[PDB]
Amino acid sequence: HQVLFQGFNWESWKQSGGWYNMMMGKVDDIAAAGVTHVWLPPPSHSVSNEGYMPGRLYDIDASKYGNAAELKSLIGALHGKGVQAIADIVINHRCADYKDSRGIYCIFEGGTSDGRLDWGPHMICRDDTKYSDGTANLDTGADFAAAPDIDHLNDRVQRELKEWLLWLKSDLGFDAWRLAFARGYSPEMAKVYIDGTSPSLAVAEVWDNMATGGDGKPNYDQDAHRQNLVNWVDKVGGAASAGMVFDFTTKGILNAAVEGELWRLIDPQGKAPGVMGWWPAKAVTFVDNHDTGSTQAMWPFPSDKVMQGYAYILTHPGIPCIFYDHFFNWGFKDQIAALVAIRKRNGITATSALKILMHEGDAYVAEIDGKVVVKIGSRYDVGAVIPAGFVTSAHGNDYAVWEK
Ligand SMILES: OC[C@H]1O[C@H](O[C@H]2[C@H](O)[C@@H](O)[C@@H](O[C@H]3[C@H](O)[C@@H](O)[C@H](O[C@H]4[C@H](O)[C@@H](O)[C@@H](O[C@H]5[C@H](O)[C@@H](O)[C@@H](O[C@H]6[C@H](O)[C@@H](O)[C@@H](O[C@H]7[C@H](O)[C@@H](O)[C@H](O)O[C@@H]7CO)O[C@@H]6CO)O[C@@H]5CO)O[C@@H]4CO)O[C@@H]3CO)O[C@@H]2CO)[C@H](O)[C@@H](O)[C@@H]1O
Ligand SMILES: OC[C@H]1O[C@H](O[C@H]2[C@H](O)[C@@H](O)[C@@H](O[C@H]3[C@H](O)[C@@H](O)[C@@H](O[C@H]4[C@H](O)[C@@H](O)[C@H](O[C@H]5[C@H](O)[C@@H](O)[C@H](O)O[C@@H]5CO)O[C@@H]4CO)O[C@@H]3CO)O[C@@H]2CO)[C@H](O)[C@@H](O)[C@@H]1O
Ligand SMILES: OC[C@H]1O[C@H](O[C@H]2[C@H](O)[C@@H](O)[C@@H](O[C@H]3[C@H](O)[C@@H](O)[C@@H](O[C@H]4[C@H](O)[C@@H](O)[C@H](O[C@H]5[C@H](O)[C@@H](O)[C@H](O)O[C@@H]5CO)O[C@@H]4CO)O[C@@H]3CO)O[C@@H]2CO)[C@H](O)[C@@H](O)[C@@H]1O
Ligand SMILES: [Ca+2]
Ligand SMILES: [Ca+2]
Ligand SMILES: [Ca+2]
Repeated sequence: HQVLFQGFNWESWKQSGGWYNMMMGKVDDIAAAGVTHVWLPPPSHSVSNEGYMPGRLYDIDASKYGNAAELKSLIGALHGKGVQAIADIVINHRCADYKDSRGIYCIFEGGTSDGRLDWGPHMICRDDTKYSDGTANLDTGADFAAAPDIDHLNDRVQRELKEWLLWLKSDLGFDAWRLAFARGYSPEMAKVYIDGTSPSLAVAEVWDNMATGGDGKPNYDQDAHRQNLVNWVDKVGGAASAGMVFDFTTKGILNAAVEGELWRLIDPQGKAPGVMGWWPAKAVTFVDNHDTGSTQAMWPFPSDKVMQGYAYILTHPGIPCIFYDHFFNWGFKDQIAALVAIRKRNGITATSALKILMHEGDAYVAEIDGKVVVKIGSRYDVGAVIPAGFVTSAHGNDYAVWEK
């Protein structure tokens, strides 16, 4: 059994009294709903309030979300209910606290009294010219324009970041990683950090553009998009690695699918069209996150159909990740918990077998492990396609589930 939960949104840092402190009162509800792993925000000092512009990596006390003691308490509480904690790891780039003689911010401070992570421009990818001194290796991946990109090919950088990661586990209690902007460095480099730290899982955020047609809708065939994600997993070690990826292919397709185009939910081979259909054990599915939804709203799930998104990911193969707001602020808490219970009691996992029964514009009906049937769509009657022996168990707006 495995269900992730994003425990923060874009506005979390503003929480009165601290976000971690507030989360202490949500631990029990989250654990009772069947969640096994909670993804927490970048924990270090950051030039930006949300944490995505890390500076002094060891300075947990300077975070806007809360300090080391508060974080350690929240992780301790989570563990007490058998729930793991995933840390958001932002290592593609990093901000330097001080300026050098050139007047450029490229002299770093790790947050401790000794020299750990107290880097200089020699650790900045030489091709990031706005900040480098031209002496480092070239960037192994994409560049982040708003800050110095780190040279992961540097021996000292690799050694110190691994040491830092191991510390997040031993000192704070973290169990796994969420690799932020993973396309910023090569999978070969991600492999160094993953294999060197033994996380329970390392879910990478590889967000690439989804090919569309003349009408602006994503093309039905998204094989190139999911191939890019599967290629990343193969390069980090495949089945022998703790690495996996967020299923953005399923996210982009489902966004379009629920608008009366449910025929998009099956490929020509009869499989799910996202990463879920090719390598389910390595696919972390989701309806929205702090970027796509929340207050950034870069690619929001159709608001009136959010529960169809959950009826889909919670009953299907792949590893589902519930978004904070949807669980607590949308009036869906009971419905979401009911779906997770169905997944759990029926022994459904990331590798459960999927057999799609109907995939028409206004009706998608599928059977999982021969134990659960799920339907989403505006068409009311799908009675004729429900196998003998099944009876409704959970239902709501344009969705229903049957069990044997
Ligand atoms: O006074 C307050 C302040 O004081 C002190 O801060 C000082 C710093 O310590 C010094 O280093 C120095 O700061 C410099 C920085 O080192 C340097 O990096 C900075 O860069 C600018 C940048 O040029 C600007 O463009 C801007 O950044 C924007 C950016 O352009 C936007 O695109 C955006 O980026 C956001 C995304 O919008 C958002 O989606 C999110 O993306 C993440 C996703 O959410 C996640 O899922 C995914 O995995 O990863 C992506 C990221 O890869 O987050 C992005 C980043 O936040 O917003 C940013 C703004 O946040 O501003 C940058 C900083 O200003 O230039 C300065 C030069 O001055 O000086 C500082 C002041 O003297 C103190 O240390 C600090 O704690 C305190 O807060
Ligand atoms: O079934 C026994 C099988 O065992 C071994 O295979 C395992 C493999 O070692 C392990 O890595 C893992 O395989 C991954 C694979 O590495 C990864 O690339 C992906 O595979 C995707 C392809 O990426 C995707 O392109 C593919 O679509 C192909 C289609 O398969 C082809 O027939 C056609 O020509 O092209 C299309 C694309 O246009 O779909 C694949 C998924 O089915 O994910 C798999 C895991 O799902 O796991 C393997 C199975 O355990 C041996 O290596 C193999 O020889 C044995 O047959
Ligand atoms: O098992 C025998 C049973 O069969 C028939 O009922 C079943 C039905 O045929 C089958 O398709 C399935 O129905 C699902 C439905 O597909 C699913 O979307 C959801 O339905 C929601 C609606 O989305 C929502 O709009 C709805 O509000 C309706 C309200 O239900 C109507 O009474 C009213 O007229 O209109 C409003 C607004 O349009 O509420 C539904 C409930 O969540 O869930 C249903 C299941 O409840 O399952 C049916 C039951 O197995 C026969 O009709 C029935 O008599 C037999 O007992
Ligand atoms: Ca130092
Ligand atoms: Ca950069
Ligand atoms: Ca980079």
